[PDB]
Amino acid sequence: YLFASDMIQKFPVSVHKQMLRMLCAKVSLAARVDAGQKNGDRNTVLAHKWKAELSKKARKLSEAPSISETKALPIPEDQPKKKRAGRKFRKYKEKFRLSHVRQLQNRMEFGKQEQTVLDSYGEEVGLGMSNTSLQQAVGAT
Amino acid sequence: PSFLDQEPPAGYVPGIGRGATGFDDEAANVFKTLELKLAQSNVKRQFADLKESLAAVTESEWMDIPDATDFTRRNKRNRIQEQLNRKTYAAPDSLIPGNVDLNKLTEEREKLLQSQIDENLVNSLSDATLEDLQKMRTILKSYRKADPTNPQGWIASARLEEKARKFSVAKKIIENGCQECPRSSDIWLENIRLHESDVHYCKTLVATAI
Amino acid sequence: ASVLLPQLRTGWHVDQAIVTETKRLVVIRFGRKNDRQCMIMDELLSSIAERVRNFAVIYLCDIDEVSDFDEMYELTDPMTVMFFYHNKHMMCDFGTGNNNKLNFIVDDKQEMIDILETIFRGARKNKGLVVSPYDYNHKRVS
Amino acid sequence: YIGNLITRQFEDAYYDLELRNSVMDDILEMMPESIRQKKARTILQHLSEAWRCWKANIPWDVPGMPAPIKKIIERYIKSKADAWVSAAHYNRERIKRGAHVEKTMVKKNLGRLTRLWIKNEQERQRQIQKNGPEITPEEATTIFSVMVEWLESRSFSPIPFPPLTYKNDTKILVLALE
Amino acid sequence: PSDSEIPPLLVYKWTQGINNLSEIWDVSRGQSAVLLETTLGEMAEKIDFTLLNRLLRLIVDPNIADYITAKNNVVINFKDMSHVNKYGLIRGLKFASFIFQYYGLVIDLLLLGQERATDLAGPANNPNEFMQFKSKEVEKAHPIRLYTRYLDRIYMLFHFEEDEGEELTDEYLAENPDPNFENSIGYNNRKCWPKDSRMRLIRQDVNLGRAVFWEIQSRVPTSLTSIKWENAFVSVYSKNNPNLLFSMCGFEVRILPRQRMEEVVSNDEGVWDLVDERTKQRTAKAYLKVSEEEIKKFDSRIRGILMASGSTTFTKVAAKWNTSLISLFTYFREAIVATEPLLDILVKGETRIQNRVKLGLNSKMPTRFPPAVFYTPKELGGLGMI
Repeated sequence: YLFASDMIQKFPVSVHKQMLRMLCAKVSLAARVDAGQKNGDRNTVLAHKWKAELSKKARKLSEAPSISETKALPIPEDQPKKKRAGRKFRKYKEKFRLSHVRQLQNRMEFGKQEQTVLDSYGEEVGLGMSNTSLQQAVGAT
Repeated sequence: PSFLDQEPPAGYVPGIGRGATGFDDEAANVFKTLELKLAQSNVKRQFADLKESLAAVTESEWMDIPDATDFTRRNKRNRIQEQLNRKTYAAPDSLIPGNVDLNKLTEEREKLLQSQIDENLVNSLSDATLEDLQKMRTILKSYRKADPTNPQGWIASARLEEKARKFSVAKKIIENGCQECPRSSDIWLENIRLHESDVHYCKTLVATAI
Repeated sequence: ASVLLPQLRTGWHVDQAIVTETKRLVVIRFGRKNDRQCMIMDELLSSIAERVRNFAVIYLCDIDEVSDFDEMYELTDPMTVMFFYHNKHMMCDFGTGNNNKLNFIVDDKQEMIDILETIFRGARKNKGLVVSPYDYNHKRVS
Repeated sequence: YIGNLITRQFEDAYYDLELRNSVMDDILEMMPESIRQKKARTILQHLSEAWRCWKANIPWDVPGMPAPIKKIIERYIKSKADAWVSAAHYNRERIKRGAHVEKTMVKKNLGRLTRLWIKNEQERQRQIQKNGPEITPEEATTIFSVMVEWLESRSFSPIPFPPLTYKNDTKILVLALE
Repeated sequence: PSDSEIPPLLVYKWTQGINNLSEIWDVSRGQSAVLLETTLGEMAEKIDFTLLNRLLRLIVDPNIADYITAKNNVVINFKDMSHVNKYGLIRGLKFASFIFQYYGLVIDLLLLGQERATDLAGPANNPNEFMQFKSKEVEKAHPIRLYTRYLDRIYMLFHFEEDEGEELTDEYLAENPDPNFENSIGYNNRKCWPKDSRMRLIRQDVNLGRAVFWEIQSRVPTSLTSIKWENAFVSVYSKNNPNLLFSMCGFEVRILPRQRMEEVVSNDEGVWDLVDERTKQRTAKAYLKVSEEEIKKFDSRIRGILMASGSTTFTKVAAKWNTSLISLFTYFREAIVATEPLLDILVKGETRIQNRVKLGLNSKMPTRFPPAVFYTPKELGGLGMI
């Protein structure tokens, strides 16, 4: 039901969800106030300022953020970047550094055609020198 | 903006100012006259009359304009896509396309599956290169000529060049190795296995073997 | 353009604008400002200016009021782009054959940032000439 | 040649950008008031922002913009929109032909033609949801009767949901992962 | 595609099937075979989730089906723009192949018909092999002899008698009629062949093809797939045209028998000889070319790998173009020798790299730049070009 209300359907497509949650909340609260009030004396001021609040919410969520000043690139200066080392940093840096078998794959022999695995996706994959000579003859990788 | 607001103090003829580096009259008028004698949009207009229809906007309305507020949020999404593209990574060592096989893979991990459930209860490689197979042949020549009496000498080179050559040439060097070996039965068993015949040759193999 | 990009009024604004900035990299341009070729370079150097602000800087120079630097730097051209670092002309090597200035338009923002970054590298390394990462042989060579 | 030589010695990306700087000059000449530079900046932001919103196919309506400025902006993004659509196509045809194309021009054409293709697609979605499904219950009756009659004629046992314990399960998972 | 035949084997086996049909090439009594090729346009884009979902409830546990359609309904995002796909299939999904092929089976059942598709599939207990029938009678029963579907593309081989052709032409010219003989206009025969090879236009055969295609289009609903004449290629083998023209998986196939062979000239290099199973001799021959679309795709990939994409390095360009041309020569193989226009695009495109490698070294034009640098195994340091 409430999703078919004008209070929601008047605002754009992006805000219907937030207006639905906030709207259902304010409807529950409003019905609770109406349940607390006597039949004789009732005031609409609470649902009025709540409707104003929902209007503010919808207009704020509708208005996007203002553009930021374009972030400038850092000054292109070279730095030693220190060194570090260590189990902690050798693990975290270890995921990035090319492993020894990747280096051996980057090494390709001069005379002989390098060992090349042709994947079902593509044939372009060479193994380079990653496999030993004997290993390359047996083909067990 | 400071130097822009300072204005030029008359002029410095700037060519010499910072030391920049470069990496009759009636006649002239006459020839100019000779050069002379011999030498002889719409949507923007819509923008202009719309510009004229602008006139209804008072300066107090001009002082207030809803600046910026980009509705595409390409600032955020640009920041997120940037965060995603900053770094990349190195591929692990399991992506070297050896792949093993779906046999060791499946029968390997299905027993792990059954373990977890019970707890809850040549490949694609290119052909062997000739020079490499030459290194194979030399190395195995050495390991064979080391001790001819070693059965595993002719068995290791037997299977090992048997994969490379696949042919009766390797099978023949295996056979000669059986001539050197014979007192060991293993070279005769692997010998028979590396020969393919139902009766003719293999029964003779068994005869000599026993 | 003509909003973010400061437009240098006369040869004194050009000279002083070049001399003032030691830290940043002074990028001066010269163009008839009514021409399509220099107009594209302007509307590029607006966003490029916003990106390279922290290190490089952009300045609009038409040849209308300023005839001075034409005799000096040999400028006629549809457009030209001049570079200066420590009040010194920064020579930029493209495949055009003109190492001094670049008369050609580039269509890639990240590229323009790349060549400004490059001439900034050679600039700090004090080298007079820096090799541009790209070629621009067959592109324009006007 | 020689004449101009002794004389001097002895002394479309064009179209669309011209459409933009043209409107920036028009708005630039609209009101010569105070702080006109800041206003030119913010109005430029509304100009490029509006063009990006049209590229995203989104209503650009701003509650605080004056009517004639909104009108001139919509006019711009409409003309720029037309040269954008026509250019994204004509250049595409030049690429299919292979005559003359610029290395990042083919990329920007990929982007633009992409955005108009997504625009056409979600437009089709909006229209289909607008007028309902194209399929009539009569056609659906006939064709569905054909498929059902086929599966009955072939006596096809339906595929069950994968059991809690399936025989080939682990191998199927292996095939997917590989 | 099945799990057995690669698309080339589908082409060859297909031609062998057309040749293995019973007396398909005999026009003596007025028999006319009409091979209708057409792609089903927009299909996967116009697939509907309600109908599709019920058709899946036929196959699978409705949980799986509701998962499938629920996955085909999501929010599709590109840069700074977002929508939902309510209408049409999302191809990037993995099961989208099964859904695609099955909805294609719906359209197949509409095309063929219940009884005729039952005749092609044969008994459910002993399903027949592709293009294999239990009896020549059921082979000769319905006008459709052979039928197959490759993705959107559908291939329907018809065999008509004189009375049949006259009937369908009289019907479609009864609803159609256009006395100005405009039926030759808008008809698109495959234009990549040499004249006489391309099928001739004769009002009886043209009206025959357009009549059959009109029966098919009228047979399949519009809200399901859009079957368009300009997207359809209709070949007509009859007393007039001794050429069977069809494009399967990129191959341009013309088929001519020994009977009518004297009508045109043999193409020598790059041919197939179609052998009948019963006679155990060579009944026909199929001459091949590469389709203009595949040619535009190769030239496409060359211009995109060179003129569109610069910078990078040398060995990567030689390796990428190399694996491209290897892929193409392995997929087309023999047809490359037959097709003249592509053999020029090879030399032109292969020259574009040498220019791209030269102009990467220096601005000047090398007068003679030795081929030994381009053609040399990558192990020796050469570009490894082939």
